[PDB]
Amino acid sequence: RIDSVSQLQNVAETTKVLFDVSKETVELESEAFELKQKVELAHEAKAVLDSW
Amino acid sequence: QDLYLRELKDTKLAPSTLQDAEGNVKPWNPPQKPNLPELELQGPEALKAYTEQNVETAHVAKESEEGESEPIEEDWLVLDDAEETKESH
Repeated sequence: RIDSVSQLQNVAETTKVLFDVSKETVELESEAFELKQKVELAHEAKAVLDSW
Repeated sequence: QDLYLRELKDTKLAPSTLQDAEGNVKPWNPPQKPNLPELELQGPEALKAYTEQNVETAHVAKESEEGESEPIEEDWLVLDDAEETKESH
């Protein structure tokens, strides 16, 4: 039981970093979403001038 | 060379009434003006989609949100279910 508890020694100090940096790496990409809007716009513009 | 010169002058001149001076086209019975600069001036946008593809639709991104800003009735159920999963862990 000592060994089973001592497996949980430095979990909290590291998982408080895990939680934060994990949700940041999830959720810091709406910039890329709004970049995708401009990318598909320029994609359509290149396509239609290719048609012209 | 009157061979060369008269062939090349007819070669220039008989389409010169088609391109230089806009006198339509004497030998062609259908006209040449309401085909490419009028009807198929919308040609590539009769070959593509008009008013969405060629107007290109500068469209606002449909804004998705976070989890409805409610961190009580769901986080405490997450903590109780996490007690349950740790009883399974």
